[PDB]
This record gives sequence, C-alpha cells and structure tokens, in this order.
Amino acid sequence: DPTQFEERHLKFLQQLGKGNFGSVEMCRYDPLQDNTGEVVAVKKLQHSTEEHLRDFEREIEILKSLQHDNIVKYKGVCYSAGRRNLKLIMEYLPYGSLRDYLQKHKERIDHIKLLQYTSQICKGMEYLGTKRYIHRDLATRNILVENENRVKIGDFGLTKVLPQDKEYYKVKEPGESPIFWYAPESLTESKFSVASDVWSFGVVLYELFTYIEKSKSPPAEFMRMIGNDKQGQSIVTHLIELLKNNGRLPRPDGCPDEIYMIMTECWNNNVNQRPSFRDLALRVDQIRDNMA
Ligand SMILES: COc1cc(-c2ccc(O)cc2)cc2cnc(N)nc12
Repeated sequence: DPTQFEERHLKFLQQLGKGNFGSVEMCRYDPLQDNTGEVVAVKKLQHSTEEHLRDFEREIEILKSLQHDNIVKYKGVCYSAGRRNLKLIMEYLPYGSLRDYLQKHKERIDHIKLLQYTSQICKGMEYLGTKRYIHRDLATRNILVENENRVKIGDFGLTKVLPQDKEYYKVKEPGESPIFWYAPESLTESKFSVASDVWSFGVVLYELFTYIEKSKSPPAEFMRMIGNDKQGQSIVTHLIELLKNNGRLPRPDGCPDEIYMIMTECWNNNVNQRPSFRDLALRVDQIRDNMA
C-alpha cells in the first residue's frame, strides 16, 4: 500500500537534476490536497523508449534491493496506464548533491568532516559490492547530503550486476560515459568491476580535497595533461596513453599525505593491487581516529 503511489496526487515542487537519460524532481505526495503530504524525490525518464524503460526498471530493482545508511532509500514506484511509464519514488535528501554542498561551503567543511563523508561513501560502496553490483558512476555529483553528518550514494542509473561466473561486467555499446572517473581497463576494454569502482572512489577522494575548485576538476586537469587541443575520440586515446604512462591527477593543495597515498593506491594500473572498500573504510576510520 505505501510503496504504491498515485501520479495524480504527486505535486511538482522543483527540479533537482538531469543526469543520465532522465530527470529528478522534488514532489509532494499529497492525496489530501492540503499541502500536508510527504516531500519525496521522483526520478522519471525524459525519453522513455522500450530500451530505456527496461534499464530503468532494473535500476529500480537495484535500488529496492539495497538497505544501507549510506544509500538513498527507495520508497516506491508510480505506474502509468497503457504504455506503463515508470516513476521511481525515493527519499528527498534536502542538502542536495555533495558536489554542490562542498562547492558552496568550501574549506568551511574541515578535513575531519571530509573524512567522515569519505568513510560513509566507502561503507555504502562496500555494501554495494556484497550484492555484486558495480556502480560505474561514483562521483561527488552522484552523492547526496542528508544533513551535515550523513551522505548517501545515489544515481544507480549506470549500475550493473556482475555475471554469476565473472568478476567484471563488459559494456558492449556504451552510452554517455564519465571517462575522467574511469579506470584504464574501463577505457580500453569497457570492463567494470569492484576494482574500477575503487579507481572512481580515488577520483571522488580527489574531488573532496580540491573542494570542487573548477580549474582543478578531473576533466580540467586531465584535459590540461593531454592538451586542451584534444577533441572527441582523440581525448579517450590520449587519456589511455597518459594513464598507461602513470599520468595522474595532482595532489590537491593542502591535502594530507596519508589521504593522497590512498588516492594514488586506488589509481593503480594493476587491477588486483587496488585496495578493497573493506580496507579503505578501516584505513579512513583509523586516520579519523588519529585526527580526533
Ligand atoms: C540528482 O539528485 C538526486 C538523485 C537521486 C537518485 C537516487 C538513486 C537513483 O537510482 C537515482 C536518483 C535521489 C535524490 C534525492 N534527493 C535529492 N536532493 N536529489 C536526488
């Protein structure tokens, strides 16, 4: 009953984001028309083709299956009559994306706080891995802020389920891809694994410690290293050669050595040498303990 939401009772309040092949809106589920209803986050498809609806239903089943303090909560689904368009209903995290939150407050969020968020992201990712899910799009823009003390992973739109007999998922015909967060084997062979999510986690750690300084973003820095003259497919070709030759994002200004060492270990060309999320959460919590 409460996981079944009638669309006619969903009142549009504001736009929240436009990520993959859809959009997220803040709505009030108000079946009493007195504006006393619950505020929820609603994901819908901008282009709801057969293929997109099929992938969106898998995203919904993925989100529904996850129950963790650092993963956005699934609330329900709204079904349309006839062609069966879908809306994913989720909890609304009022402080918005971690990217926007950090870009707004900057260094007013101290290192202790950044490491609390880092630990929460590792814990959400470690739990995701126990379900054999590969996020593929871990970035601060896809992490949401519930309050000053808690962040949660969102946007499971690129998430893949590992085959039963394989430790990677190969994407045959990729769509829009966040190449500046991709592990080298994801760029070269379109192979995604827990280890490529660890590589992305290293990029998220870099984002946090740059405080989202625009000129320091992973796309701005990698484009600077390959040359700003590179365009389209040439960007991927030169990025692969850069990573193969140990070109990496620089240490963020004022980043503690112990944190930078974690980033560089996540960015290992050798897939098997990257740390596990279980170990990362242990390591980050010890650093937090030493700082406290
Ligand atoms: C883009 O902003 C958001 C995205 C999601 C979300 C989560 C899981 C998922 O598979 C797809 C989308 C949820 C959101 C919740 N509260 C706010 N502020 N924003 C949100």
